[PDB]
Amino acid sequence: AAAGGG
Amino acid sequence: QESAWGPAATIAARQSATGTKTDTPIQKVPQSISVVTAEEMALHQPKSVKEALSYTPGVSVGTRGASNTYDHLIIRGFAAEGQSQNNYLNGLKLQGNFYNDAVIDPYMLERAEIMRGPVSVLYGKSSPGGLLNMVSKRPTTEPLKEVQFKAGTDSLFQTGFDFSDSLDDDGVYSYRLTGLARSANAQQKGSEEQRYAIAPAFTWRPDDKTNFTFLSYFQNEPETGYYGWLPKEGTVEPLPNGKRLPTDFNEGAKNNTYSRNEKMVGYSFDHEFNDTFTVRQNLRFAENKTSQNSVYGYGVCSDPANAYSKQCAALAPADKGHYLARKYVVDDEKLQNFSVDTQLQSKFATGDIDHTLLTGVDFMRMRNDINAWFGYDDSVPLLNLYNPVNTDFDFNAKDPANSGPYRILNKQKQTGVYVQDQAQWDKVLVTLGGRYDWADQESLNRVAGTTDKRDDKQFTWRGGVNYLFDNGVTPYFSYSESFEPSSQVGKDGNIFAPSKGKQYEVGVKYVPEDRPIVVTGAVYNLTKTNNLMADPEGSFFSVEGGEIRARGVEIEAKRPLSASVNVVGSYTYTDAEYTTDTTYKGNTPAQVPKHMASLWADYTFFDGPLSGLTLGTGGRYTGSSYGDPANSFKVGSYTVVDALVRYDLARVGMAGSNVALHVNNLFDREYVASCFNTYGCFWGAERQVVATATFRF
Ligand SMILES: CCCCCCCC[S@@](=O)CCO
Ligand SMILES: CCCCCCCC[S@@](=O)CCO
Ligand SMILES: CCCCCCCC[S@@](=O)CCO
Ligand SMILES: CCCCCCCC[S@@](=O)CCO
Ligand SMILES: CCCCCCCC[S@@](=O)CCO
Ligand SMILES: CCCCCCCC[S@@](=O)CCO
Ligand SMILES: CCCCCCCC[S@@](=O)CCO
Ligand SMILES: CCCCCCCC[S@@](=O)CCO
Ligand SMILES: [Fe+3]
Repeated sequence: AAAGGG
Repeated sequence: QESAWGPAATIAARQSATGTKTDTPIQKVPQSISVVTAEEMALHQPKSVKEALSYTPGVSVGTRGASNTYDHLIIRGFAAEGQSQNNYLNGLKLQGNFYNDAVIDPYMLERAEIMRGPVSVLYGKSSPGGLLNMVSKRPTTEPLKEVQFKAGTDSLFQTGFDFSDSLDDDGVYSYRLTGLARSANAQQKGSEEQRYAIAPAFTWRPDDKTNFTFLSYFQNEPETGYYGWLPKEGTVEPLPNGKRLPTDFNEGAKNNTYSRNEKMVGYSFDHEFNDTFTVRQNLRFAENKTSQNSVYGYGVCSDPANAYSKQCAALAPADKGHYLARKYVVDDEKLQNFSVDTQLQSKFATGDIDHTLLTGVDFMRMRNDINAWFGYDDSVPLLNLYNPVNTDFDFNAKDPANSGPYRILNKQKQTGVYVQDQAQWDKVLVTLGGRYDWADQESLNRVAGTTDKRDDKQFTWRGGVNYLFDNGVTPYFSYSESFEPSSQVGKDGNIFAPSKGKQYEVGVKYVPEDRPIVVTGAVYNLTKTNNLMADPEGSFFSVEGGEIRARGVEIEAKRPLSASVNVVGSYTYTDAEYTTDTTYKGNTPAQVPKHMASLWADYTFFDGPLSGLTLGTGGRYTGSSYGDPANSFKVGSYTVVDALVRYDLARVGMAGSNVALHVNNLFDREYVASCFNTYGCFWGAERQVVATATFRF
């Protein structure tokens, strides 16, 4: 949000 | 007597196979390994393996606070890339992807073992920080007929059973069936948790040199619980009106939903030909699925993250401090994982030097099909934190002006060959080994029609020495490496090179052969190179060459000083820092505390009027930490106390059975577990009280 940026 | 793949006689385990893939006594392992036994878990009655690790050194169990959706961990300041778990089951990895990450319930485990530092030499691609390896329960020697009832705060209800026996006289065929059904409310209002799991197993022993254990696990979770984000404004610091958001606050839609389904079949096989050779093989096939409709917060309107939000802009500047922005995600994934590890273990001597040679072929295939939809900036109405209104959200109205599709098909494969030898001369033991991995990844974007691939070839090794004094004290040191492929693409439209892990460690382990005690200490220097970082040009792309350094001390002790007293305690000091980052040089990674410590003890009365009564208590201290990579704020330290009251039902005519009362966060301490950024904070778990009745017939 899948995560670095999200 | 104790087997590394079986139950441990006491709270202190002495055998383990995670560090070497051979049943090796913990003193002879040149690395830090923690083992949480089923027995210890029964003490605290955890809902997740993550909670069971609350007392383990160098492991942070608060990256999501009270939420148990995933058993995501940070070990020695590191975590896998992309917010993924790095967990293993019976020595084979539960390779997950995106949101599709499997979870095993603690009630089905015999052990939960933590391996600190690089381990690629034996497992392949992995985070530098370490890994978790859970060991399933297996068919028992003697009969087992258990039924367990649970009831606790927040409408928690659980019923489980554990059955094991032989089907024939000689014990050629035995089975074990474990299952549980649990329903409960999440800490946050509106959310619920439901789990139904069953674990069939069978062991076939045609002879005393052959063991074939079938292992399966089926789990359905109609609802996994809360998994949202709360801003630091209202959690760590008060809102502009001097107030804070309640611990049970929920910023999601009233019709949010998150589910998961897990199906696994596989086996563990071993055969001893003679005192020289033994063949061993583990394989598993898993098909996991997950779906969610989730509105989550994205921080207050005054937060940089919401710079250009047409909804936040249309607000009086004074009002931007108590209005929380939100977004949504509709996900639906399907994953298949196939894994096989085949080993040949040879024992032979060359003079005075005894050898234990291990050679194996380890490989896995994994594909995950992702069909999601993501809402952007103004995809879901603002939430007034002063007057929160929970309503249904229409996930079907996929407005193209503020949301887009996300359909990807990720494929991963890894094949590795490895060799290890544990040579012992007199009191000296040297562990040497190496592994070569072929790791290929392919990501197909169904929308764009593009396809990104990358084949990696990495070699890693590990060497260490252990000295065994005839008194139980055994110092040691070792050097181990690891590698972790990236899935990120750069300017040149190519996937980056894998980052690497290199660790130096020195420590001591005390394990007397007369007493059931285990105490460990270690000092280490772990460093992750070729980490991704911001572009010195600032082209919205990431660059390579970054570097993070972690160094610290860990000391753990566990032991039953007597038949009525058990003790568990640990200490962790961890200093992580960016040694090379175009943006965060000098800072410390978020969610990583510098200090942690825990101590637990329980006492059992065998005489007096209190006979059959067990009383326990402990505390867990978590140091302060940074709430974001920019270190713009800190999350306060906190201390939580646990308690236990168990009553052996032998006094009333029912041996082996008991009734207990468990309490986590006894003083109902209200704290922020951690934050990964200013707009991503999590309340810690409020007081939990569970009543347990486990009957054995
Ligand atoms: C919940 C499933 C339990 C299956 C076992 C039923 C009783 C058979 S065995 O446990 C005792 C035989 O005498
Ligand atoms: C209140 C003390 C009794 C101990 C709990 C016994 C089982 C009841 S509850 O745990 C399950 C109800 O279905
Ligand atoms: C028979 C054991 C009774 C313990 C469970 C009591 C109700 C727990 S839940 O219903 C309310 C929590 O506040
Ligand atoms: C052995 C205990 C069985 C309890 C499970 C009862 C049904 C729950 S689930 O099957 C449907 C939920 O709506
Ligand atoms: C003794 C039977 C208790 C097992 C049922 C536990 C709760 C799951 S189901 O009963 C409700 C789901 O919402
Ligand atoms: C012994 C109880 C057997 C009934 C289980 C029925 C299915 C429950 S779970 O598989 C789906 C819940 O929605
Ligand atoms: C909550 C029910 C647990 C059973 C305890 C019954 C009383 C034990 S003691 O009061 C007498 C022993 O003989
Ligand atoms: C939830 C299913 C449990 C049913 C088993 C009840 C006890 C019978 S057997 O376990 C012992 C017979 O002596
Ligand atoms: Fe996420």
